[PDB]
Amino acid sequence: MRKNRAPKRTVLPDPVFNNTLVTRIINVIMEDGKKGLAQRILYGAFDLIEQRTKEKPLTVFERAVGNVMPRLELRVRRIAGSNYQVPTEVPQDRKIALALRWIAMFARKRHEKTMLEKIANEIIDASNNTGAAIKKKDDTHKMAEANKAFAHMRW
Amino acid sequence: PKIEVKNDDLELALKKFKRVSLEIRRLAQRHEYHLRKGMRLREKRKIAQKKRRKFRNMV
Amino acid sequence: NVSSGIIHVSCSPNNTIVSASDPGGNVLCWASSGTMGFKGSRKKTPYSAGIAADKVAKTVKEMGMATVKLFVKGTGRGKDTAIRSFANAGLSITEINEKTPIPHNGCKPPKRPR
RNA sequence: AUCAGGACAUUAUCAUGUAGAGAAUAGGUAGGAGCAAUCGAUGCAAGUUCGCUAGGACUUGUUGAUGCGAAAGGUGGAAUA
RNA sequence: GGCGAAGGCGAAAACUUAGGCCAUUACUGACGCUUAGGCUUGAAAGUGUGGGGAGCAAAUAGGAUUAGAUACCCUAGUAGUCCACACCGUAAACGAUAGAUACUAGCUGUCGGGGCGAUCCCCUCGGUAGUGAAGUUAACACAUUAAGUAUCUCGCCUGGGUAGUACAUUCGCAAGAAUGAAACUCAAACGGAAUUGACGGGGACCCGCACAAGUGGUGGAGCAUGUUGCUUAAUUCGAC
RNA sequence: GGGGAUGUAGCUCAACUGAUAGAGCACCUGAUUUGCACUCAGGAGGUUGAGGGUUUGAGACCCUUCAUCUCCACCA
RNA sequence: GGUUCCAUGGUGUAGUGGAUAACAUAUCUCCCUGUCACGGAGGGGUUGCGGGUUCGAUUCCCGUUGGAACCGCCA
Ligand SMILES: [Mg+2]
Ligand SMILES: [Mg+2]
Ligand SMILES: [Mg+2]
Ligand SMILES: [Mg+2]
Ligand SMILES: [Mg+2]
Ligand SMILES: [Mg+2]
Ligand SMILES: [Mg+2]
Ligand SMILES: [Mg+2]
Ligand SMILES: [Mg+2]
Ligand SMILES: [Mg+2]
Ligand SMILES: [Mg+2]
Ligand SMILES: [Mg+2]
Ligand SMILES: [Mg+2]
Ligand SMILES: [Mg+2]
Ligand SMILES: [Mg+2]
Ligand SMILES: [Mg+2]
Ligand SMILES: [Mg+2]
Ligand SMILES: [Mg+2]
Repeated sequence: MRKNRAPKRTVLPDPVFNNTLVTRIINVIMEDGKKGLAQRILYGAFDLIEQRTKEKPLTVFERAVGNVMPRLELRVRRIAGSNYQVPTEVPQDRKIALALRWIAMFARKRHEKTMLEKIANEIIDASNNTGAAIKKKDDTHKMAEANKAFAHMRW
Repeated sequence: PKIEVKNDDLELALKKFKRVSLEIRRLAQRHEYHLRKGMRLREKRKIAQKKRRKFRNMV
Repeated sequence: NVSSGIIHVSCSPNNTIVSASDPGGNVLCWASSGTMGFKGSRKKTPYSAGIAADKVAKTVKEMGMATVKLFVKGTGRGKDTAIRSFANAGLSITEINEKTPIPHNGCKPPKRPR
């Protein structure tokens, strides 16, 4: 009903590790329109990652985020009662987006201390396939596997 | 309604089997519902008219 | 223990049935959407018919037959998914004969729900 | 009177068989501490035993002159001719 | 597409039997059309007696849905649907167009008989359809199978509701059928056709932070402000 | 009185003749509704009645008690 | 006249073997809709009277009201 495809703004290559993805997650943890604050928090977590995992921070971050990243997406389609779901293959741009959105949401709910250490633990906790983001990805995947039958009819 | 596979390929069998089943399904579904005799003649007459008019323009 | 045989595949609009049988009578194994674990409305979806065919195909292939006459039946919706399921299993489909009961104007069918 | 069937008793049939640990299927006791050799080594092939799908013992085929660390060595509740 | 006056008639065969089309150098010589009364037939449902009953399903029972469901859905389920003999005689029994006769452009199909002789196609005589001018109609439309130009005969109509009701009569075992008003009431009628809009849990197409994808909020707490209600001497009036 | 049973989670019942403490429904959160439910994911809930012994070990095997369930005989 | 039963929220009914009172409808507030019904969330409201026993009575006991159900015969 629109017939027009929206444009896309540049993602920008990261300014430190030269890994674009850092800028996206920075904007995701953004609150109150604070570019500065968000950068400080996030970059500080890498210093803790060095101090803790004794490995390169960019490598740990890619291994956590790429692993949390899902494959199937279940789109709600109601006809008469409740909704029968439809599993569809997500594009690559949106693929990365759900992982970053999910990483931040479970980071701001942990029982830990300052979100600096909170988000640091979440990223290190997702590199070993044992965390909160994993369970979410597992749950949506299992629903899709359960709902493999209705995949042929989409709309 | 036997159709031999010929054992040369499989698809060809289903390309003929699709047609055979569709004409088979028409009568199979027809002798599923009871219409009065007047209504039964109406659907028979209805299908013939559709097929006729459609056949006129491809010939 | 038999090389050739018959597999009746009935596809009701509400459910499906796949019966593997000897060239004459005496079915050797059977499977259905209900026995797979699907319940209620999902039993009438072509995907379930393909799933039922895969298990029965696996069971009977370990028993060891090559040539299969496929007696397709019913007027459901997943009438071709089970056929294709056997083909990817690799059994030799020899005939695609159809034996859905057709009447010659015998017995009055039930009333139409409206 | 006869036939067929399974009930439950058997005459008579001996592998079975699965804590960890132990190299091990450990069914319980081999009395014990080396013993078997046409009272026939050893070898690998086929079937079967049952399964704790790893392994088990047994039969058949090769079949011939040293095997048996299941005697002595091993750990274990249970043990090595 | 065919047949029959209509209802209706579709596996195969036998027997009995009805009507129709074409050509007639044959025959009778107006013996023809219509039809009040009368007679015959007349879908399905229903009735009476005796058989039959696989499937289906009024009535009925249960499970659902629902605010309620004596309904739509599902599972059961009797009468009935079937046959023979007796009734009932009503249907949107419709081509919503009584029968008969003569005339009035044309084109495209299709069926049967006859003429020619491969069909196919051409012509003649009829049945059944579509398109179409004069003509008719309020319009839609009919248009050689008329709702056109005319004749014969029969049946029927005279505003709507009361009302196809009531009484009387005839038929019927029964339900009922035929016939059929009035008192009272209204200015019109669930009148006909067509036009412009609106609407549709009717289609087709196209738009907007509409949905979808996100972000931050509101509805929960405290406070500021406005409104409703209540009160008061007044809580000025308006905006809903 | 005699025989046979049982006691395992909040509610019922499996176990397994000795080596797992389980299944289902109730309760709770998540996905999901117009709701009500159905469905789907996760989670807890136990001296395995008590007492004694077996076995290297037990809830189980045995012995004895407590409680309920069954039965199955009855001339004071 | 005699005997048995009952009295619980606004209306229809459960429980309590003394220590405790719920269900539905109805009612109220808020979503819901142009509005209303229906729907959703949340909120609320209870032992006929008397008199004894008990530390404590809706419950246990005896009386007093109201409403029912049974009987009231032989001559
Ligand atoms: Mg039906
Ligand atoms: Mg009839
Ligand atoms: Mg009922
Ligand atoms: Mg039925
Ligand atoms: Mg009847
Ligand atoms: Mg009439
Ligand atoms: Mg016309
Ligand atoms: Mg009048
Ligand atoms: Mg009349
Ligand atoms: Mg009227
Ligand atoms: Mg109009
Ligand atoms: Mg949205
Ligand atoms: Mg507020
Ligand atoms: Mg508030
Ligand atoms: Mg004011
Ligand atoms: Mg005003
Ligand atoms: Mg509101
Ligand atoms: Mg007396």
